[PDB]
Amino acid sequence: KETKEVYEGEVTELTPEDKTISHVIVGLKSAKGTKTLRLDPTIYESIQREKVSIGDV
Amino acid sequence: QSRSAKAGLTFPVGRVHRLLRRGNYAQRIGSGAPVYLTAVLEYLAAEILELAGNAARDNKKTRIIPRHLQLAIRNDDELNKLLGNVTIAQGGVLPNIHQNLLP
Amino acid sequence: SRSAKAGLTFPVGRVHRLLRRGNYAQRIGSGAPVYLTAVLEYLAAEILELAGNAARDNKKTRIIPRHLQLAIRNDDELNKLLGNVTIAQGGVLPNIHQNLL
Amino acid sequence: SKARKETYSSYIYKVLKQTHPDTGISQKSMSILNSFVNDIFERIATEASKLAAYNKKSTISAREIQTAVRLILPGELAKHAVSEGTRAVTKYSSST
Amino acid sequence: ARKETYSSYIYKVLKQTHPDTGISQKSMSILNSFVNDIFERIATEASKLAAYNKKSTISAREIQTAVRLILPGELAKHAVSEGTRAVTKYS
Amino acid sequence: KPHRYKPGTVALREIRRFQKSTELLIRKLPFQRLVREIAQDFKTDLRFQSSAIGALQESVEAYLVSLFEDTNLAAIHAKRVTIQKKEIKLARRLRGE
Amino acid sequence: KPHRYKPGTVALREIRRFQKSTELLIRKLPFQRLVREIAQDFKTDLRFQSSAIGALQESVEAYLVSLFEDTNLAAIHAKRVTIQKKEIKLARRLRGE
Amino acid sequence: MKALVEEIDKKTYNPDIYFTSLSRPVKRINYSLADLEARLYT
Amino acid sequence: ILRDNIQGITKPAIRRLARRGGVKRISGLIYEEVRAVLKSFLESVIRDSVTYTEHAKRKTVTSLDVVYALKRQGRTLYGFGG
Amino acid sequence: RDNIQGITKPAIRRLARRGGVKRISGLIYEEVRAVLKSFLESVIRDSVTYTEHAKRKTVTSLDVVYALKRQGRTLYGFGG
Amino acid sequence: IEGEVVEIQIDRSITGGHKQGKLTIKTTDMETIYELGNKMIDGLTKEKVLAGDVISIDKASGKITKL
Repeated sequence: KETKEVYEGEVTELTPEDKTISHVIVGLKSAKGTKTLRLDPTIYESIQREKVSIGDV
Repeated sequence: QSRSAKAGLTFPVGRVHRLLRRGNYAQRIGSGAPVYLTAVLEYLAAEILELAGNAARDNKKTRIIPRHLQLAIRNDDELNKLLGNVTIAQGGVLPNIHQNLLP
Repeated sequence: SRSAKAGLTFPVGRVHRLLRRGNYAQRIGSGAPVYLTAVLEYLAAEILELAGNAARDNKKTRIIPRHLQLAIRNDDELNKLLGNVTIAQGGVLPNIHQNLL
Repeated sequence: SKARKETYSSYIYKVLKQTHPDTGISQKSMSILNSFVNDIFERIATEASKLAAYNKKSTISAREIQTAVRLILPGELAKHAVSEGTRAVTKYSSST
Repeated sequence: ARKETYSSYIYKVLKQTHPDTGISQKSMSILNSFVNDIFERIATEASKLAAYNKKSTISAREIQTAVRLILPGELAKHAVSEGTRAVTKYS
Repeated sequence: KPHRYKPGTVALREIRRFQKSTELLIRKLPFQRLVREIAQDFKTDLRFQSSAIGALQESVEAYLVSLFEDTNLAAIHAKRVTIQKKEIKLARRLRGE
Repeated sequence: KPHRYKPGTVALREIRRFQKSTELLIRKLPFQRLVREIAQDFKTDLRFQSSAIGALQESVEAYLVSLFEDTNLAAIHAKRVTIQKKEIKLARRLRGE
Repeated sequence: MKALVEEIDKKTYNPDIYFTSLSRPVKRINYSLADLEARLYT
Repeated sequence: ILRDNIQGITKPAIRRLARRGGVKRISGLIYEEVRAVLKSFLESVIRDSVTYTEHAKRKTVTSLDVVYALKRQGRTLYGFGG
Repeated sequence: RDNIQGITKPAIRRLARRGGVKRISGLIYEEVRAVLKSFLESVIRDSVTYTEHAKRKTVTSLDVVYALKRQGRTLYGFGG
Repeated sequence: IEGEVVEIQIDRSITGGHKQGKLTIKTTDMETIYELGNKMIDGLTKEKVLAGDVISIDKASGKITKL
């Protein structure tokens, strides 16, 4: 048995923190709340490979 | 008959005296303290009630609204000095406006 | 006295006598004067320690009321406890507004 | 359910009637007056107790109440209350 | 004439904590005023709360909650702890 | 041509309306849940009735209107109308806190 | 060449001197004369003790210095160094008068 | 192990500064007026 | 009920409160300062309130308890619990 | 007679320097004098009230310290 | 070195200093402050560390171990 943490919502901004791949600050926004998260550069590469933009859930 | 009637005092001298006796104030109480206390409370209550009734009647009312009480104590500078920290229930605030904001 | 065996400096007997003659209640407890004397020990020790520390910091064996006033002032606990209390000939704290320089 | 409570309803009502037999009273204002008279009473009473405590006098008399009123009530109401109470004391003692 | 003070009491308290510095006469008056001021403050507060529970007896718990309420949290808790320890040792 | 009042005109009439009225300006349920949650941390298992809440409400808004009034006085002393942070800071400092 | 200090520089050093001093700034004779004048226009043929005068002047200088930092804070709020009448009036009004 | 996603508050967080923190407990106060005025005036 | 309740006071409530206080122009930072001071006042009152309640051996805090908690601070609220 | 003016202006500047203020306006001195007059009148009212209550022709230290304590300034030290 | 950590402060580069960092590790017997010379600052910022937890620091290897 294990517990998992799940984040979802509408994207408001993509701000890279930039030798090395910098982290990215994401503006995940749901209908009942809003918060900003810092992502691992591997996750940054993965999300940029999804070709997402502002306003994409 | 009670001493209040023969002294023409509305407030109870006996009740004030017994409150003083069990009010842990002094083991020895003279007979002048209760009558003096009843007289001063009667005067203060009469003045307050008259002012409150004036504040009620100037507002087209025959009953003393607590707001009327608030105005009644507030216009008098002396009553304001007497109670500079009390909060009166359902009183609101004086209709004071500043002259600087007026266009 | 009972204070000596209880580790008390101020006497419980005088406190109990004052409470009896203080016109508070016809019934006075037994452990209440002991508790009150203990708490008075507490605050007296705190204030004396603070005054002594203030005197030592000024390199003076004498304890000027300025030392005691500072002892009140730097510990905000005492200023909340003693906000309207004025100390005689204690002066004022060295306070200067930054914008005034 | 309830044994008994003390209120100044009677004397307040006769005060209102002898000064204005035309104005009604609201219950909230009535509670406000009750609190006001209670406050004034206990203030004066505790002041008189400590006032007997100043000069180490074990007796509380009308003089103590008089000077307490003069000290806590401002000059106007102080003189008014002490005059009224003193006159009341003289006629009450004259009644005997 | 005879007159009462806490001179020797706080004096040997000071000697207990620091038997190297003294306290002056005006300091004596300051300390005396401080002690009887808090004494009468706690006394009247305790009288008020004891009489307000429709009880005419003041016990250790009454003055205990009095000091708990007047003093801030840290002084309140420390004074309550030391006082209850002293009273339990006494009885 | 829509009819729009110039800014500040309606402010005087809201002030006039509110100064003659003495009703509570805070919604009951948010205040009571605020009181419940702040009493939670001190000690659990609280109990509040219909009374013992309006008293807190009234004391609170009386204190707040007094604070706003002397904040207005301080802002007027600053030769301006709009209130600001330091106004309420020095009002609190001067009033005894 | 003459050695004249810039205006206000002597103010800092006199502030430093006065802050470390706990002595009273009022001479005994004028204060006693004023108190006796209050007695004279207050009650005829009054006597004063050697004591009961230190408390007067002490409470007065405490009140005066307190009101002075209140008015200093009010003045520095006004974005100016010099005090004025509105500063002291506002301080008195906010303190509880 | 390492947390890939961390909650970050924009106005609070700053990569420039990293700060973390945890008889009567009373701090030490210097009562020397000379030291206090030296700190104030320098 | 037990989390994130301080923001229960709303912007129109503060606007009405200031209008009662006589202000016609409201800044953009006043709201959470007045919220913080309101919270401070509430905790200061409620601490003595619960002290009175528990020392009286009562499971509920009543209007009398709070009114005479306010009495000791000079508030001396009139009306309820006179 | 006219002994209120005994408080000289440099004295007022001295208590101002106690409060850490550089410049002082002209009206400040007489306004402070009026505040002085009011404060001493208010204190002496209750002071002499207790004095005549104590049937004494001379004031006492305890009288004035207790009268001020009634107001709530809590003077410490002399007459403690 | 190891023990409970109670204080960690880290600052950005200024002309006065490239990196200033102070941390306080408290043990049962000891509680002192060390000076962080850049590299250990980067190592400590690599993984989130909160005061009050037992950690072990290997000076030679320069790695961080949380106990």
